[PDB]
Amino acid sequence: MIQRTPKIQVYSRHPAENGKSNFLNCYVSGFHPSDIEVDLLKNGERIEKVEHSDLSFSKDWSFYLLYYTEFTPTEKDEYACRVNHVTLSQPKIVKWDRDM
Amino acid sequence: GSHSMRYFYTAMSRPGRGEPRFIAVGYVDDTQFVRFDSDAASPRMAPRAPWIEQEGPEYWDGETRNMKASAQTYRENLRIALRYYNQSEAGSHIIQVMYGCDVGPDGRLLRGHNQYAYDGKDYIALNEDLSSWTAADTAAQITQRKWEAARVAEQLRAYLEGLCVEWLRRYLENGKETLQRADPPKTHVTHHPISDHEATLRCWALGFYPAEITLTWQRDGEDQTQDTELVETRPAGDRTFQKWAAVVVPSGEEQRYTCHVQHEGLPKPLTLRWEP
Amino acid sequence: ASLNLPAVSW
Amino acid sequence: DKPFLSAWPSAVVPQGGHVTLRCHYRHRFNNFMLYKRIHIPIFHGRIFQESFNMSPVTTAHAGNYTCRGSHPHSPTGWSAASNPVVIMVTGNHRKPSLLAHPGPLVKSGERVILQCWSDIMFEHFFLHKEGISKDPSRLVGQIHDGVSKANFSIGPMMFALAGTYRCYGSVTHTPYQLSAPSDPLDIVVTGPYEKPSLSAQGESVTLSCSSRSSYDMYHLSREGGAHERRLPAVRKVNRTFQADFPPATHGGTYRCFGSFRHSPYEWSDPSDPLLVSV
Ligand SMILES: *[C@@H]1O[C@H](CO)[C@@H](O)[C@H](O)[C@H]1NC(C)=O
Ligand SMILES: *[C@@H]1O[C@H](CO)[C@@H](O)[C@H](O)[C@H]1NC(C)=O
Ligand SMILES: *[C@@H]1O[C@H](CO)[C@@H](O)[C@H](O)[C@H]1NC(C)=O
Repeated sequence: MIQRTPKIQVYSRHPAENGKSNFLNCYVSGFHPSDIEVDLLKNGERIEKVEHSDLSFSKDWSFYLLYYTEFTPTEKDEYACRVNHVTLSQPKIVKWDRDM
Repeated sequence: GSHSMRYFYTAMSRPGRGEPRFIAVGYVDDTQFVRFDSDAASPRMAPRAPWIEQEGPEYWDGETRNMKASAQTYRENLRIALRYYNQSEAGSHIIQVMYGCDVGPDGRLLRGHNQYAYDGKDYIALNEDLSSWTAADTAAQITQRKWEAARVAEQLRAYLEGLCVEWLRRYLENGKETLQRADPPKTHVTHHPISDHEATLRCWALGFYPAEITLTWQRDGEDQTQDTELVETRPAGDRTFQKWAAVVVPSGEEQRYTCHVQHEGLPKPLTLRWEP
Repeated sequence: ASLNLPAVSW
Repeated sequence: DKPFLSAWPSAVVPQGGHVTLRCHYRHRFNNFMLYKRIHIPIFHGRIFQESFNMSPVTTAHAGNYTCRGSHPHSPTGWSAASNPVVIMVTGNHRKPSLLAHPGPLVKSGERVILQCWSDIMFEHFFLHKEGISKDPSRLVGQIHDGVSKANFSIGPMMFALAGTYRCYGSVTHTPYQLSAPSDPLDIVVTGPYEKPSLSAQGESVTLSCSSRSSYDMYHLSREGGAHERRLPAVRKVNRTFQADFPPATHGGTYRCFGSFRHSPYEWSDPSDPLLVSV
């Protein structure tokens, strides 16, 4: 039927300062159907203890979810979000950028 | 000022991958306050905002009873939809339901909602009169005929004009300090070169509640709606929201651009510019 | 508080 | 780290039928081993690649299964034990009987007893709604006056509980087999669809069942009778939907019900009763 691929944003809860604890967020939205795999990565490696919000959806019926984990950003560590969905043949990786 | 309550149901068939699943969440404005998941270890309506915990055991009993009944109903509606659409029992399908009420600042009902979808497409919806249906296809026209015979609209209207508004008013008082106090955005503008001849100006709005906001760029006073990149408003994770808008500007023309913000927590609209 | 939906089928 | 084990089309399956076990794990119908001891696999560790197809089903297929999915890059090489799936193989002898108390027409929101009974002294009875994936409900058989019987409660009644039920007796030599299925019992829910009107309507007097609701079918029943008559609803020019049921008619008390096509187990509330004379 009508399958919609997820939009992805990776970002911090608060402005990022190196050495200061924070939350790393991966917001996935606009997708259908609802099954989705989201992991937060540190230098390509899956971070454990990631939580996510309860499945909900927007007025156009597409689904959205927030995945998040506590972390302390450093200069040498690269963070990213990895998302797989029926519409994607391989997971999509979106790097975290301080500016956007 | 104005407020809404909404419930959102998702019922999913997943043959061979799991049991038919029913999940429901409830919101006041942009704040989720309850959840139910048929896949959870102990399925029950459960609190997701601290102010709902002042409801007592009888409340949670009745909410759980409602959710278990709807889970039973929508598991079977998935089977019925398969036959309406001549679809295979091997495929995965989804029903979604939404309903709720909108009230104005005086607390009076402004509109009620009840909509249904199958596989992400409108199926049937209660009209704004709260007494008639709009069916999207021939299958939903069967459903419409059944729901007319069962006077479903009358029961939706009774809820939407009564208990929906009464409970929303109650929650708004129980969680007043978070539900009725707007958190204004914190705003700033960043600059990042894209070459020796162009750069990005990005206007940020952070930590605001509720989620509705207008964030625009102007050039010499006129709005750059065509050349503005807006991200979807996104949750911070702490019940606030974030958004940014960016424009690509020629080198040395930064002073021509201004960012403009309007939000419930901002008593006057805001103008921002970038300076090095 | 949720609505105890009319137990009706599609 | 638990796979999802499932039986298809049904875990309750007759001898000579077919059932397939699949073990969904790591977003695949993975390679798996089956267990019945969760620390030692069956079939000498046979690793099923995609699906165990038991066909034709034999009584040797009856049992309580779990699976573990292949996890090559893991400490133990395998997953935790899945959810269990009990394959119940139904038999060909000693069929019990199934009947509803007070009857198979059940008002929306109310309860009904599905009584499974036999002259055979079954230790247990099982109740299974045709086509559901849940384990058959089990009750001890109670002996009284040369019959063994169990009272299954169904309700509060709504459309998902309506339809065809079977019951079964236990089998003495294994908990995973059942007797031959009872003859089917159809449970019909009445309501919440609005009741029709029933009334005596070159003219001939008929019992007419009518409504402004667009029922497809009307059902006419007489108190103390057994045969329900059914007629298609006809669109009249008044915008009503009506069926006209015709010296051979029994006098007595009648009621009628509307229903929708292909939903034969959901009827409206009953019309008010109508006394028919002569
Ligand atoms: C099947 O086995 C599981 C444990 O593996 C047990 O919990 C369950 O009750 C069993 N079911 C039946 C019907 O024997
Ligand atoms: C089952 O119910 C019937 C009537 O519904 C009653 O006569 C019988 O005694 C009951 N038996 C048990 C074991 O409850
Ligand atoms: C529909 O036609 C019947 C004729 O049998 C009549 O009795 C009935 O009043 C009509 N409906 C209405 C709403 O008048």
